[PDB]
Amino acid sequence: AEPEIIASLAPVPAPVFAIPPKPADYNVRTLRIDEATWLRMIPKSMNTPFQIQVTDNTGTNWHLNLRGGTRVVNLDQIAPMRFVLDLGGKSYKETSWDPNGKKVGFIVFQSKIPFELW
Amino acid sequence: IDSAAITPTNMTQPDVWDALLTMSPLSAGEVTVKGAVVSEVVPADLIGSYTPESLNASL
Amino acid sequence: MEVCLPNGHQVVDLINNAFEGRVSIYSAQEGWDKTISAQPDMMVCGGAVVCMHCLGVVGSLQRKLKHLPHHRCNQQIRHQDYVDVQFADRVTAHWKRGMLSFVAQMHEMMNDVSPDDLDRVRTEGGSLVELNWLQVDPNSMFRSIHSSWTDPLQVVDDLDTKLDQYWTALNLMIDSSDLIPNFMMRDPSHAFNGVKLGGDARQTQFSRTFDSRSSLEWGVMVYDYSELEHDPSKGRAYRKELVTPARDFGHFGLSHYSRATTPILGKMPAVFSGMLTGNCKMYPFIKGTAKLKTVRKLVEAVNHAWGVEKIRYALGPGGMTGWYNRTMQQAPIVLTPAALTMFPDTIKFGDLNYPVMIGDPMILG
Amino acid sequence: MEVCLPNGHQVVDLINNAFEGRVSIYSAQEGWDKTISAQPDMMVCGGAVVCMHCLGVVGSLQRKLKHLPHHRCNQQIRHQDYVDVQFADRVTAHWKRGMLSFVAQMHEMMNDVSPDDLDRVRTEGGSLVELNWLQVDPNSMFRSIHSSWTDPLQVVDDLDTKLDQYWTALNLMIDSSDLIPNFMMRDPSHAFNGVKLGGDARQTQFSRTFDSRSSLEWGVMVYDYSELEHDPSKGRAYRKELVTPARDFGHFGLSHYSRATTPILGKMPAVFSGMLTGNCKMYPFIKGTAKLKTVRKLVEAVNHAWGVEKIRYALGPGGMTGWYNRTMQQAPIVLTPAALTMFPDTIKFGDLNYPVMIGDPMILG
Repeated sequence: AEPEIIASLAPVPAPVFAIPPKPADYNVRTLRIDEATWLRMIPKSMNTPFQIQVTDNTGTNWHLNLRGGTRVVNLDQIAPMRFVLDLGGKSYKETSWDPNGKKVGFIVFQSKIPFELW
Repeated sequence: IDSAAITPTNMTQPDVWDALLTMSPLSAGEVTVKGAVVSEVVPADLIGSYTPESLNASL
Repeated sequence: MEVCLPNGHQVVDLINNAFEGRVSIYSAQEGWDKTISAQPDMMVCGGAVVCMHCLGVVGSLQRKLKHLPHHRCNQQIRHQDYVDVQFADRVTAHWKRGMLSFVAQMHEMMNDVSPDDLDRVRTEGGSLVELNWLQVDPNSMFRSIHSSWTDPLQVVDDLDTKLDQYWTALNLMIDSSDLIPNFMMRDPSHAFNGVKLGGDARQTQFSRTFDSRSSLEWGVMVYDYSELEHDPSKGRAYRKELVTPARDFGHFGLSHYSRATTPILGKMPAVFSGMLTGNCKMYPFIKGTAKLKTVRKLVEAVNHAWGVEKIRYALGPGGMTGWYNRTMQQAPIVLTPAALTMFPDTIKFGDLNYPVMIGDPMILG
Repeated sequence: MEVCLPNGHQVVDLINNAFEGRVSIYSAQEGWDKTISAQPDMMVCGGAVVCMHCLGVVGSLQRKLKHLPHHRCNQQIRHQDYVDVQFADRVTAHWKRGMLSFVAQMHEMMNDVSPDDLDRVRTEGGSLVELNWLQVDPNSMFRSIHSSWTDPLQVVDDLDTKLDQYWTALNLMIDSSDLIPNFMMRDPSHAFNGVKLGGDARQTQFSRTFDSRSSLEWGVMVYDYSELEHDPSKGRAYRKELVTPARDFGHFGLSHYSRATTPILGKMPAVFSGMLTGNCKMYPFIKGTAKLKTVRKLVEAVNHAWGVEKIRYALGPGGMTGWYNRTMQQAPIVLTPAALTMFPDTIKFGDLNYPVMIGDPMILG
């Protein structure tokens, strides 16, 4: 257990202090921005959705829509990591949208403008 | 995402984030505090400095 | 006993509770009571008790406290650093009391109005009731020069319930009688800009916030519908089809929209939440960034007093300044009551058609 | 570096993408582009890059690839093993482009219909638009006798969105004007079996798939309603109450169902998704078992050129042959788009009423 390490009063290197970690679970939609410092939101009342086109590694093009209330994860200062997403049990059903047969994916943006001003 | 353009009236959900996310570190030499990486950590100052909400929302 | 700094969401909760004026203050002279002004010692923020002399967490709400606990205090925090929050809280409390007085006076006059008068006013348009503008708030901040913010608060019970009941009764009576009041606005922002001022009111200044570097003494502001009742082409049918609030806001009996009032007191519009939400609550029309600005001095005081590692481990990434900037960026989402942004969008009668002047409140059919 | 075999769901995804006509194929001379046919080197199956020389998983979609990575490839798989999938993909692409050409010609011409003629058509029935079937994609392999599936693909950008816009506009004006088309079917399976054949069409041979042996050079089929117009008892009101598609499929705007077309091109019926799903997507009417038939030779090659324990650990219980049998059992849902099973249950007009003949498409009324 290493009592002197766990009770030091001076800075300790991260490789020395660290131990094998464990996975964690979250639900991004139900989190709160004030507590979660790694989440960014497009502020509401923006109320004018805009379309956009993005190409994948192979070269195929895809269409996405960005509106007010969209959340992203700040990928800076969070260390190498792996994300797995599961949508089992949700509905995502609307009058003019049937989820069966549709496609979902991860999109990564690199930009110089803060995400809130988009 | 769709190969064709999506009419903004048909789709109203901002995203598909209403799901379950599993997050796993890919290294054992980095440590984060309140969601940001630090090179060194002082153990004595981590005592009594975490609310339940912060601990739940931590990395 | 060592102590630790509070957290960001706790500070945000403190700011919110200050701006709806329910922050609990502990002073050695007065205990937990807040009727008599005194130098604060601890406050409750985010469900944690914090000592003002060090801004350190000393306890919580789970266990009762009868005195200031024995602890190590740096005593590096001064009253000038956090006087702003106390000022905002006290001003909000006084404003709430004044609004309650005005509303209850209006409702009691409503009850005193005679049924034959109701019948006559419903038959042909006329001024059902009017109140002279001098009586409201005789000795408060907003209508006197002698009073000050240090003055004792006026003691009332179940203030929120009284506000809800009186406001609901008044609105139901107005909707039943198809009346027209001169003190309700469709959009509070039109009070700050978008309305023509009359009766000298052109000289007013709207600080749009409760602050020390401004004057809170001013007269009551009401709409001018004299020409509205003057025009012979206008008929009671037109008044009921367009000028009646229920036509634009909707039936208060079944509506989730929030109502607003003219800057009666302190040059500050009041917003009442819709009844369908569960209850009617009154909120001042204040901007989130203006709310956030009150802790600028406290940020510097904390940076001077506490240590870098403690600040980083408590507040979060970037320290106190980083938290300040991030909360500035996210101010509209978090530092905003829900009722403040849930106003009706479609407007028919229009909130900008007649001037606003200092005069006697009056309602008509 | 050694490699491992892909998985069953990945192979199913590959089959689905191949039969929908979107498979990323990398060739040495051309790259990731597919305009010019060549020998495939690697293809994307369910998010995994697979080397065609030895069917090994060499990469993924998460990192960019510019060349075939250095790896130990057994070089035991020949072009004959997987030529079938490439043939199906290219044939699907050509068919989609030809169908878009046909539909856009229909849209532009029946838009060029004049308003007075349209009104006269509403008043009494008539042939609004007529296109010679010789004008429908002359240079396609389905029409031209000197065009092969190896010919370059026509460059059509934003293909699916253009197709959706044209199809939606066409159907909207059709059901707004209550017109009668000749190239739509209530049930596409009747074309394969259940519709009376015209004199010239009595020699038709339906392969019901896209295969090497089948001959895809054939004429353009349309329904025959000349006797419908010549029918004395037939009136415009009767056409509206029965012959109108909206009477059975439902109104295009509020219809969650799927539309079907006659074998216009390549003797293969097409199916269009409705508005309520979200958009119009076009699929062929190929059965899932026919799609699954294409990988039998690939299964044989893998069994011949891979270790039994590797196959068991990668594909699953029973080996790759067991996977083939299980997928054959499970085909009706795993290898079938949901659109293909959303056809109208009951049709009062019927789809076998009148014969089908190879001739000029028209929109009549």
